[PDB]
Amino acid sequence: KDYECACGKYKRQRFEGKVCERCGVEVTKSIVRRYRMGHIELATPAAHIWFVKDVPSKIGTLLDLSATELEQVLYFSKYIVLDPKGAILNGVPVEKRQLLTDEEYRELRYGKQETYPLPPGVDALVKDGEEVVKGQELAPGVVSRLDGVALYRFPRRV
Amino acid sequence: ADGGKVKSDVYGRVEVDLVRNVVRVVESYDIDARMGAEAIQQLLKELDLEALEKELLEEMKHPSRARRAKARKRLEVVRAFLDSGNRPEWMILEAVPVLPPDLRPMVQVDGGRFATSDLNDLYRRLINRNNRLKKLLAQGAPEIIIRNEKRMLQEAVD
Amino acid sequence: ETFPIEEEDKGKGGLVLDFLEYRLGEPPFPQDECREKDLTYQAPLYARLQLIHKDTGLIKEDEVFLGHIPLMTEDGSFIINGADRVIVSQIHRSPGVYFTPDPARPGRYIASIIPLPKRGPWIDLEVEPNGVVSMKVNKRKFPLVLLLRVLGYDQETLARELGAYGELVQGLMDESVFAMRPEEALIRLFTLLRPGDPPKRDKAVAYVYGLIADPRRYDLGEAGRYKAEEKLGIRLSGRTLARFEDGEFKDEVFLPTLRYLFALTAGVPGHEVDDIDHLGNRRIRTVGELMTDQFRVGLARLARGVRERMLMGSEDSLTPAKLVNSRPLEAAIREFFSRSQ
Amino acid sequence: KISTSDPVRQYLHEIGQVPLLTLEEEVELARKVEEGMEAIKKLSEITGLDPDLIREVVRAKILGSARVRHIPGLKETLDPKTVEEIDQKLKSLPKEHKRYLHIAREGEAARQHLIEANLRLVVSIAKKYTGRGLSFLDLIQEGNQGLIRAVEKFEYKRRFKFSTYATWWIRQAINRAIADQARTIRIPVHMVETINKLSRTARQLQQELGREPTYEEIAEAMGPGWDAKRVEETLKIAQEPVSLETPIGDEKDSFYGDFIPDEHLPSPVDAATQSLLSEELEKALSKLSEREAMVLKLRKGLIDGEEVGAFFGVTRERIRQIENKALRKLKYHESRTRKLRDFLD
Amino acid sequence: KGEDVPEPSVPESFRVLVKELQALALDVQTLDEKDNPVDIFEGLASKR
Ligand SMILES: [Zn+2]
Repeated sequence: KDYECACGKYKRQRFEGKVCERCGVEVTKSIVRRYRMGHIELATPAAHIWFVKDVPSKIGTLLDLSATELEQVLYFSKYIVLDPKGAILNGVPVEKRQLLTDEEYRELRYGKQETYPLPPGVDALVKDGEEVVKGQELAPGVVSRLDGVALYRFPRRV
Repeated sequence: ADGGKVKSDVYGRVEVDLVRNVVRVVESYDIDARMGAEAIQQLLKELDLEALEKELLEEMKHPSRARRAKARKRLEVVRAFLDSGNRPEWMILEAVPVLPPDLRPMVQVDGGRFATSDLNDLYRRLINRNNRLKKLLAQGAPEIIIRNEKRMLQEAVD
Repeated sequence: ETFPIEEEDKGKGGLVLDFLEYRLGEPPFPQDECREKDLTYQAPLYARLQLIHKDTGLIKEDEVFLGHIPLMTEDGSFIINGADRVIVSQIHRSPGVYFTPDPARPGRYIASIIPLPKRGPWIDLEVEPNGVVSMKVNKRKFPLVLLLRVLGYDQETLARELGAYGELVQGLMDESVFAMRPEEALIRLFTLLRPGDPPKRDKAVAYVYGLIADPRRYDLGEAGRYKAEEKLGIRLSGRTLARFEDGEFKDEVFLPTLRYLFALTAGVPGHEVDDIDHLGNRRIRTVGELMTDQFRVGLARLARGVRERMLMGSEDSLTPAKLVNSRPLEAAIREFFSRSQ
Repeated sequence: KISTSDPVRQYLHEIGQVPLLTLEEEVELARKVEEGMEAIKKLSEITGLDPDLIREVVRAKILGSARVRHIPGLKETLDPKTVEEIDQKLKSLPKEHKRYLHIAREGEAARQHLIEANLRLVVSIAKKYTGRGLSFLDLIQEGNQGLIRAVEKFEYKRRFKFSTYATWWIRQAINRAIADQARTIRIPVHMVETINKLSRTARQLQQELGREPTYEEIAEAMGPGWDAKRVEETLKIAQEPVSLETPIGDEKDSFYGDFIPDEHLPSPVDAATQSLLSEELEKALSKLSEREAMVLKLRKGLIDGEEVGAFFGVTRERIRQIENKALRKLKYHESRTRKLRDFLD
Repeated sequence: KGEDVPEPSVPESFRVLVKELQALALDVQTLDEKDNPVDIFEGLASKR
């Protein structure tokens, strides 16, 4: 409203540059209502498309990443780029700026291999597995013996 | 530490089974894995454009035309950034300016029909998603759902 | 065109809603009253309808007045809303087949088969001899013979009778490996189309380019068969290339088009060049057609919703309200008289 | 590329790799989640720390580093030092209470696990509340929020499984969302069901008349307190807004907002008014006695629209006295030198 | 008042723009003789 407040504690021009004690409104006409800016505080950042999708990716250019494909890859979906350090291997050293998939990524943070194979009946494989499972280090390819062949093809303990 | 995250030696995760004194110790390490503007915001802050300028200077005049040409185009953006004007960490968005109100009116048409600048439907998009994000983090956070939203959020910001 | 709604099986069906007689007669109000008051002078229409059952019983719910369709003044003008309005005629390519010179390469010209409505393939025959020939329906090209083979035209009878006078016959008998298996060619082309579809679908898609929908119900006799017998090929068995009696299709149109391309390319059977702008190619749409088309579009919108209700109605009393809803036809035809450009 | 497929693949892939067994896995996780609760509470009991704090520290150690605490929740918990101190006391908890610590974490873990596994459940549900006015992803997301809600209240003691439980707690979350976010101008859930009822009723009424019901039928068929004014109102609120920016006239290049005039802004004509009005009103205000002229000038033209409460110390009789005698001398000489007569309004 | 018309203030097309521009990350600030601020939005942009 023109020179008036929302509640009306102060209503003319004499005090034109001051704000209301209980509610906040400094006034000149509703033009201030059309010129002022508000902002939204983003949870986890996102990026300007004006800079990311212009032909020369101003960010792909500056940051040596795949100028057009490495961005789209990590940006909108979950394709990870090791940022500072990541000691453990893929087969080669930590990729300073290279990107990896969910799968291989998954293979990394829990432990090398996840193998949950649960037996069919109550007596055949439940026995083979149990006998060699609790304290015995089971080597790769541990051939559990009963339904078909329960194959444990990976590392250390069980 | 209990049975989630614990770094002892090169091996870095520790599960615990109070049955037998068994301290399960999984082997992968701190792998900084990130995807989304988060990862790029980081990358952008870490670069000392002076270094890459000098680096490109050498890459520009010395090797053959293929990698030096790419370096000339990549030196353009870096130079202006440094030259005069502002520095490059800003390209990332974490604070979204909102256009004034009276510029995205809400008006009384006919019958009581109302008329609003299309901008407001997009703004609500962002706000709802931004909010839903915050509540989704707080409530507890299943990865897939958090990204899922961060995706939508991004798209919205576009 | 759209009344015999055959809905057979997914759960229970065997639906047959049939048309008897169309009758419209007593105008709601009169002309001047339609101008004094804001009113659309339109006649009321309700045709006779009777839905069949796979169980003993056929309920005939006589009338359902859906769609108020405007009438014409004795002078020729209408009265839609307050103002007298007029429907202007239009012009276009009369659905046929022509052969126009190729785009950029000065070499040789290509064939075009034009089927209107929109939904309905648009064919083109082009030969680029280093090793390929091109026939395109939606976009990507395939062999002109794999199709004739499907229908029943074998390499020998085809090449000799059609192109003995036409050396181009050699491009036809070329990929003999596939030309040596008949009905399997049918499944093979299916395979050529692309979704990752079930190899087995006895005679389903062949039907579509066969008898009913895509080709057209424009009057059997002079609608399309005129553009045929004079321009190219002599006969048509069933409106457009159509048949569904034995599972084995007949195509008196697929061979003549190539027959004329071999002819057009080889000399003077006649001089086969079609000046598109010849009015015998460009047709004028009188009012009737313009309204009949919006009327049919509405009929489809109507028949779309009705299908959903052949499943919704509990038991047999589903003839009146269960099958008919006047919302579509109204909006549709109303839109054409007040909003059509 | 395109967003639906990627998420669908995203969780369908993980469910594909880890669906929860009907009884065992859901029971397992459930038991662990509850023990977590009993754990965290006993932890608060022995630490004196609020179960909210004990809950957030076990969350950090199992769900994320300093990174997840710093960006999501701004900064009250010191990224390193704070959470760590809390973990130290947890450690100090001997054999007896340390047990609860280890359980809490493992419980928390299970939680997230049960949440992952039943994401297909959400999508399958959310799939049907599609054309309500919310994006499928938005819909799945709120429904997701719903399933998390369920996780908090499920009592495994009561044999029924999480399937049927999640259904309700999800369907509720969705419907709410549909009613709270679907429109540009917010409308309470009651008004929503009201509008659905209104709509449904108009459907049954379209059934036989062949006449889109006058707002008479709708009132009737609806019920107890329904009238024409009520239905005309509801459907007026039901119409979503229009686009201030829509393709207009012949669809060439016509944007809808140039046509709407403006009201608060003083068209020149008005600015000129306020100028003479205020200069002339200001000339008169000075040639008078300030006593009751300013009283009514200020009481009327300065704050709000009280004869008695309008004059300072001098009572009503001097007010009416000077108000009506000054107001008329002012009017009658303004009658002589006609400046005001031409109604500036 | 028969006043020789006043000297133009900034056009709203200009202000509409700047803000439209601000709506997007970009910051458009006018400058002085020496590269220093100047003010188009008369007094409504400073805060509170
Ligand atoms: Zn106030």
